[PDB]
Amino acid sequence: PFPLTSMDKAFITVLEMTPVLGTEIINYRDGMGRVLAQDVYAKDNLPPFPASVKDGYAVRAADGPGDRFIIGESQAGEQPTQTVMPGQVMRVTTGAPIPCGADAVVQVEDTEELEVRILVQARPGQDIRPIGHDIKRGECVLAKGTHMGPSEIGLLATVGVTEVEVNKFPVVAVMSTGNELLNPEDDLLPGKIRDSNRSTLLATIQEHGYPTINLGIVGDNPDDLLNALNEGISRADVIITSGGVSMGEKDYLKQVLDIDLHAQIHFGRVFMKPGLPTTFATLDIDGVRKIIFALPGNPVSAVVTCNLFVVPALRKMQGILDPRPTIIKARLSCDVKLDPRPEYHRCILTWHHQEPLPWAQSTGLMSMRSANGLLMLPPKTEQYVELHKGEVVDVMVIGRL
Amino acid sequence: PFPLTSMDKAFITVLEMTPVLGTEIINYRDGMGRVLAQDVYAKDNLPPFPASVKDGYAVRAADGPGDRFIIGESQAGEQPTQTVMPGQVMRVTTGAPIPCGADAVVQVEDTELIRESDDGTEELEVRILVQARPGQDIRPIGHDIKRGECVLAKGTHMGPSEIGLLATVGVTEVEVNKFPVVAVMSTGNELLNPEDDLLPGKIRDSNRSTLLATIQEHGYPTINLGIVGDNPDDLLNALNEGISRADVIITSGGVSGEKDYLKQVLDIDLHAQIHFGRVFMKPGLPTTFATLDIDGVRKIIFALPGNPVSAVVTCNLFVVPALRKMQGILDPRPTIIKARLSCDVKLDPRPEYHRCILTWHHQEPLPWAQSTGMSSRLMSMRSANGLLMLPPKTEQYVELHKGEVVDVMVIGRL
Amino acid sequence: FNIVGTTYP
Amino acid sequence: FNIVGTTYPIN
Repeated sequence: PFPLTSMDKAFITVLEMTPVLGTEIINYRDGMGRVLAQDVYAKDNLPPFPASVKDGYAVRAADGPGDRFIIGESQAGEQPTQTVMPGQVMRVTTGAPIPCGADAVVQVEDTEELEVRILVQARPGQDIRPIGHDIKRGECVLAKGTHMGPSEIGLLATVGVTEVEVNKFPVVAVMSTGNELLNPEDDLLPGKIRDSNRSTLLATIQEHGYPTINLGIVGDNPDDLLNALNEGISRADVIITSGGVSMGEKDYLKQVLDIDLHAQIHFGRVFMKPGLPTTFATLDIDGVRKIIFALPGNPVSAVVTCNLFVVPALRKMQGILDPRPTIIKARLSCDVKLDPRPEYHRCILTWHHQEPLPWAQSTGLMSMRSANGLLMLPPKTEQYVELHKGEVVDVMVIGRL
Repeated sequence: PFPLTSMDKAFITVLEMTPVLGTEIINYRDGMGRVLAQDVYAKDNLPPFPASVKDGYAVRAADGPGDRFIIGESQAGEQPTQTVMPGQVMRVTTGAPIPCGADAVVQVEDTELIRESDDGTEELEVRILVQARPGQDIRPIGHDIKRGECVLAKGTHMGPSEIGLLATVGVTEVEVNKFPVVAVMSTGNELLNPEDDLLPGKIRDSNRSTLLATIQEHGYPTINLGIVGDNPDDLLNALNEGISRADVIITSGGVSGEKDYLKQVLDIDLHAQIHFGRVFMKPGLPTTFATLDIDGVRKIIFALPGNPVSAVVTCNLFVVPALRKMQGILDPRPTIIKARLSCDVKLDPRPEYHRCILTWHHQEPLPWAQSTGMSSRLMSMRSANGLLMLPPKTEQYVELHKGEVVDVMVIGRL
Repeated sequence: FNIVGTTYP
Repeated sequence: FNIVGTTYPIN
């Protein structure tokens, strides 16, 4: 039917064929996870005024250690009105401006109040942030392509840039196909099981913070597939389906993608385990490219494939420059024979006491802890028939460490 | 004023004094990140019926290899109505039940068609190469999940698979620990909102957005109390509002002689209890942690330093772990990983913490930790991944050199 | 970067 | 578990 594709090729194909979404203007407070489509320039210095590091006294460094008159305090929110003559100091708190005449700050611990003995040995500039110390006016504080987190949002806040142009987030629609599926809420009936993949996939893509659309269970037949796919297509950038048959002519999905939607199917089988029966297609509608994944019904396959193919694609749609996952070295916790197909196991990563590498414990097992990574086993070869506990292996990170 | 606390002690104190929140009933689809307050039992077998692994044919293993009649196909989502007698098979696909009479399944690829009707071209006959051991390529009833067994235990911190498991076993309502509601304010007469243009002696309030975003990253609900004036009246109002609306109240900034209106309001007006007010660390020495027991409920209060780097560092060292405990996680302590120092650095006498970026270079076992130092300046297309945990100065470690193995705390989903 | 599992010599 | 970071020599 469809040729077996190498795992290397399936993955490359998915990234090339996946488009980058366009951009839109958002409020900084919604920047979490967004990629900047612009440079961001600072329009003021930070600090705008010379600012004390310590709670203490602003002093002249020519006056060395000695007894000094305290002329006043520098208030936090205000421009200092007095000026510092030799033999004088002004009380300062952290982040307060330095008055004219002072070139250094001395802590309280190296010492209304009239007079202060100053123990000193202070060098000019000491414990002061000069104007533009942290941020210089007009300089690029964040560059195009930057993938923002809480600090980046803080930076936008700092420099006054409360509206910013970022790539869009993919809207992702998910359905389950199969005549054997009932909703989780239903009681079992003869020959039938509950639909688990829909919830697992929606939760997975939710973890990355993209908006989703639940199309529900869909019957395994041309009429019902074409309706859901069309609805998915008009409402979403990505349409994901789980389950459905692919023996002979009952592959109503691949049949509907090709005949009815005139989509283009880049691969329909991939030499991997689990998830051999995976399909990836694109459909060019009105110049926009929508992307379509048909993952296998097997629940382990669904979550594995979603992570190997879908998330990277969504990361690209979202404007990330390298949407490929982080692969880390880890030490194998349990012996295992190799399959001829490259295999992928949901595993838990633990960094044990003082040990440089984390241990990857395959689930294949009642951990209190959600699966942390995908153990990437290699394919069988004559020099690697099996792998033993302790051996260094590649683990792909799939959620919070 | 307040004694210098050891970083070890400040952290231990924060976890001990932090309460675990109570529980509530939620829909499975909202389980992401929630910890289960109950065991979950499976009320059906999975699969409920014997199920084929392969696309192929259900056969009798006594028949052995040979020519067989195809009586029909086993449909997905139906109970099979036919039964297999010697010299017979039924076509199967992967999801499908096994009919009575068959004890094994054979792949399409270990067979070869003999006859087809060609009156609609259904298959009539199959040559079955191969002999199959009984049980071969079948998931018997309860293979994956056995009826009545505990599928998820109390204390389990759920992710997408766990939600899928709840979906699988039909348990759509579940009791989980509550999420902490976290209120955030900034104090300072120098602060203006981000939206305002600068004025003499004033700067924009950055910590409020940074903290709210940080707590948001972990998925707890937050409450923005805004900028608050550095004085008893204005503090007592915001704290009270924070206290009535939230489990955690976080404040950034404010001064610490007698102008420490915050510590003064916590003690005198709210009769809170202040467990520490200074900690021997860098950044973030001026950090304060308190609890307040109101109507049996314990609220917790953090006063982090105004310095923007301190705020985010302290939030990650103290606040997040506390929030993780409130939400019911059994070990709320952060993941610390070994990494290799990318850039030379002198040590402070205080244990120091640097926002750093973690990179795993292809086929190198340890990741490299590249310190940002620093408010801007050091520009990476990539958000800070961890906290480089530098040790304190000693005579044998005045500085650290590129390549040395150091501890990095992971902060935020990569 | 490679998406197929690798052994460490 | 150590909240303050460490190093230790290997010579």
